[PDB]
Amino acid sequence: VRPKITLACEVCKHRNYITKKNRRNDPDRLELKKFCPNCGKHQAHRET
Amino acid sequence: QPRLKERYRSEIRDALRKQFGYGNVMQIPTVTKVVVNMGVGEAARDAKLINGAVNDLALITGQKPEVRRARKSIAQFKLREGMPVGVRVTLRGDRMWEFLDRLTSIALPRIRDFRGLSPKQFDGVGNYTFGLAEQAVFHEVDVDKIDRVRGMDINVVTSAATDDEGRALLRALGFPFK
Amino acid sequence: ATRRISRLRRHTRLRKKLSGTAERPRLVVHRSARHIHVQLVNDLNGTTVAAASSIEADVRGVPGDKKARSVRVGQLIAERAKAAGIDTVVFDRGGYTYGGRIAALADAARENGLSF
Amino acid sequence: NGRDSAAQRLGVKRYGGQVVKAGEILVRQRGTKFHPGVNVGRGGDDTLFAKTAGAVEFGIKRGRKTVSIVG
Amino acid sequence: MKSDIHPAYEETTVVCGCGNTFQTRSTKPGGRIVVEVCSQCHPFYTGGRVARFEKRY
Amino acid sequence: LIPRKVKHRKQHHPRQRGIASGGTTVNFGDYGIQALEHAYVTNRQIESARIAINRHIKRGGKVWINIFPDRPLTKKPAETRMGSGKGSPEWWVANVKPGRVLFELSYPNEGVARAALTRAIHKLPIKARIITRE
RNA sequence: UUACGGCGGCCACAGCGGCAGGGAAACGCCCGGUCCCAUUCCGAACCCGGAAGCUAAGCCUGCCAGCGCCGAUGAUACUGCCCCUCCGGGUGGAAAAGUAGGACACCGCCGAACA
RNA sequence: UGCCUCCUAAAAUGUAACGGAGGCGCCCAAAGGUUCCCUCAACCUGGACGGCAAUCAGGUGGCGAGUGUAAAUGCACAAGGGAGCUUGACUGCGAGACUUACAAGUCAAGCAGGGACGAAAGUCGGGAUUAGUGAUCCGGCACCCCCGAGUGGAAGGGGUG
RNA sequence: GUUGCGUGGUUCACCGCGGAGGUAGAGCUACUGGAUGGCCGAUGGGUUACUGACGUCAGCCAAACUCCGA
Ligand SMILES: [Mg+2]
Ligand SMILES: [Mg+2]
Ligand SMILES: [Mg+2]
Ligand SMILES: [Mg+2]
Ligand SMILES: [Mg+2]
Ligand SMILES: [Mg+2]
Ligand SMILES: [Mg+2]
Ligand SMILES: [Mg+2]
Ligand SMILES: [Mg+2]
Ligand SMILES: [Mg+2]
Ligand SMILES: [Mg+2]
Ligand SMILES: [Mg+2]
Ligand SMILES: [Mg+2]
Ligand SMILES: [Mg+2]
Ligand SMILES: [Mg+2]
Ligand SMILES: [Mg+2]
Ligand SMILES: [Mg+2]
Ligand SMILES: [Mg+2]
Ligand SMILES: [Mg+2]
Ligand SMILES: [Mg+2]
Ligand SMILES: [Mg+2]
Ligand SMILES: [Mg+2]
Ligand SMILES: [Mg+2]
Ligand SMILES: [Mg+2]
Ligand SMILES: [Mg+2]
Ligand SMILES: [Mg+2]
Ligand SMILES: [Mg+2]
Ligand SMILES: [Mg+2]
Ligand SMILES: [Mg+2]
Ligand SMILES: [Mg+2]
Ligand SMILES: [Mg+2]
Ligand SMILES: [Zn+2]
Ligand SMILES: [Zn+2]
Repeated sequence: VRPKITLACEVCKHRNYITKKNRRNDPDRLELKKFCPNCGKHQAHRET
Repeated sequence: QPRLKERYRSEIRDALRKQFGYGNVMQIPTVTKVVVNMGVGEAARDAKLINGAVNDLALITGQKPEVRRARKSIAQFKLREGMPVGVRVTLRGDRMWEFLDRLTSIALPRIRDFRGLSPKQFDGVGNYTFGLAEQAVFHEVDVDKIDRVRGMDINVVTSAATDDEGRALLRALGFPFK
Repeated sequence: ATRRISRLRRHTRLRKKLSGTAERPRLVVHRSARHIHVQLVNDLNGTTVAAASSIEADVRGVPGDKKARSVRVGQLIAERAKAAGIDTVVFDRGGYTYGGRIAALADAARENGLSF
Repeated sequence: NGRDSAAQRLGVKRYGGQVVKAGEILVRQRGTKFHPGVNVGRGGDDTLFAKTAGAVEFGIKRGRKTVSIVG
Repeated sequence: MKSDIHPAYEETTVVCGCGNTFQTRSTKPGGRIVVEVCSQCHPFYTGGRVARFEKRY
Repeated sequence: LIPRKVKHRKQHHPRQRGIASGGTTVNFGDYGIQALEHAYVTNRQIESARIAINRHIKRGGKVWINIFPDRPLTKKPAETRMGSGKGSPEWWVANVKPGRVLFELSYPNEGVARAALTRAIHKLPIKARIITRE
């Protein structure tokens, strides 16, 4: 119901963050802006 | 310019001053606001009052009303928290003046079996309340495009501190009492 | 009455997180329908170090309206603060919303030298 | 019956007049039974640590019991 | 907020069969309103068994 | 004499020490019974004493009972080994300390009143005396 | 310095309430919504330009124990340590409640008229 | 049978029982962050349906409501209610502490990068706080290109998550 | 506990000073509950002698009550 999801940088595709969400409440892929250590700044992240 | 407001400022203020010996000019009673609300019962059933209440109150008054949602949950009324049960608007200033003038002129005499507003429905502080029970006779709304019938209530709030002063102010403004 | 109470409520709420020290005093404001007032408090001993208002020669030295008067008194209080030896302060809304006369006061002081 | 939870070792850790170092925990508590004063932070779980070296000082701030550090 | 929310409130004029006519600002109807009774003409604003047996017999 | 409700069915035994600080004088009637020793007076004992007073006076007068048995006492089943959970409530008891006035009585005849109070006292598990309203 | 407008200290001995007096500067009430800004609707509020009118209100001053608040001394409850077989006693602390009473605040900085 | 809350528990901490009561093995993409604004329940009076109790108006009301969820401690200065913008529900650290047999657990100012909100001061390393969890071994996956059994690769291993 | 090597009064006792408390007790119109007797009377009962709510006047009780408080 609340699985563990991973967020990858939209640019370098590196997996940087893991978290949870409600599958029914957000049936589509989560989108967030998070700091990417590899890119050196904040980039958009999407579920994998 | 609101003719009822002009008539008030011309003679009603002096009349109230004669009736009650106020020591200062701003101790004279004055109407503050007029509030009209629905309080519909179709909140738990069919939930369609935006067209049932707002669309008519806006044209009746002159401003779109505010939606009031349930403050609690009642099983007996099938009342849940969070859905609208009533729609309230308040009229102030020249809009209130025009609304009161139009009411007292053409709307109040024009309902079924108009025998006059009871002068005993005051709240004890100087503000009056009365309400109808159907789609009012306002010429702004016609039967040809209305849903199920619903009535409304008016709260008129005055600067008066006593029921007698409020009644005198309403009588001078033109409220037909017994 | 109720306006006074609500203004005091809002001022206390904002002051909960905002004190102002000797080195960084409090740019407090006090606006009326006819005038405004401003002073630096240094909320460590309750000792005002600089003050200004709209009742001075500026009450007739008016190039416009209440906003122009607020600009002028902002320049005046900035000069008073520089004379005192103050270059960093904390702006206190006084419970009024930021903008208008208050904004004119604030930015007048800002480009007149205060670093807040 | 028969169940229980661990004792959490709450309470005052440093008392009035004690000399403390920066960051020393002073009061472990649930909620703000005491309130942070000058040179005293709160912490994510109402922990009332010391932000500076000094001596502890308990006081009153119009109803709230406060803990402060004097340098 | 009065941009598109509130209904139109424009000057109007009330014409009554009695003759009592005044002009105010009303809602979406911009034209006239035709009425047959006003405050100046409506009622309430301008104001035996033994006898039946006697007239029967 | 049973309470309508209690918040805690199983409670620790009331502590039997000290002198009563409240209700040490007659307040309602003009005659009373004052306790001299600690005890756990039960509703059965209270009912016995009340019926004794009432059935001796047989008419007239008023009797007040300024104690209520609202403290429960539990008892385990008769045939059980030690320590398998606290027992279920069995008795309702009032905690009485020396100096506490138990009963209040008013009657036109002092002799009959005193006789009825003595009859009540002999039914209670305490040493009790009779005190007046001065 | 007098008595006013702010900012604070303190958070009822300071509060609530009642009774009187004030509008120089000021503080407000107040006039409109053209401009900034805003109403889960309303220029009611906030914000904007002002002084036609006014202390009626807020506010300030003085007087009220009315509700509320503070509160002894003494005594008692309780109690550390000894004596003592319990009873109780010695010695050192000491309430709560109640009573007498107190109390319609006090203190600092800035500004205006007056100084 | 593990974890959280109260009483027992004797006014620091800690303290047993097959002692007395309850909860947890989650939930929320907003119920998180930030900026700004507001005050509740109850009672009284008046008002078509509407009545004890729906929405409305006016008084009284300082916390007697409310808090995602047990209880405790807190919160009206709001931590309660409403709205706008957002993702800090970050990365590299961390002086110094609480607790503690050990293993664990807990708090933390502040520095830098890159950001959110705010005019600024500032606040922000999830949630008013305390439960919602499982050591080591052995494996899987993504990335770095650290070792690479003659050499160059590769297999396999290694580090980070 | 003992013992080797370090440290040396840091331990402990009494006196003074600065601190947090909620036990004993007490109180409860200061909350949450229990509870005696009156006054008033909410409802229910067949015009009400019957249940007698809420308050209020006195007297009370509590490990999971505390305006207090050793
Ligand atoms: Mg959603
Ligand atoms: Mg515990
Ligand atoms: Mg947390
Ligand atoms: Mg007692
Ligand atoms: Mg006997
Ligand atoms: Mg003047
Ligand atoms: Mg306006
Ligand atoms: Mg005034
Ligand atoms: Mg006056
Ligand atoms: Mg004494
Ligand atoms: Mg006392
Ligand atoms: Mg007083
Ligand atoms: Mg304990
Ligand atoms: Mg303890
Ligand atoms: Mg269970
Ligand atoms: Mg929140
Ligand atoms: Mg938000
Ligand atoms: Mg909130
Ligand atoms: Mg996370
Ligand atoms: Mg560290
Ligand atoms: Mg940065
Ligand atoms: Mg930080
Ligand atoms: Mg939680
Ligand atoms: Mg193994
Ligand atoms: Mg090779
Ligand atoms: Mg490989
Ligand atoms: Mg002590
Ligand atoms: Mg306790
Ligand atoms: Mg006790
Ligand atoms: Mg009680
Ligand atoms: Mg107790
Ligand atoms: Zn990247
Ligand atoms: Zn007509």
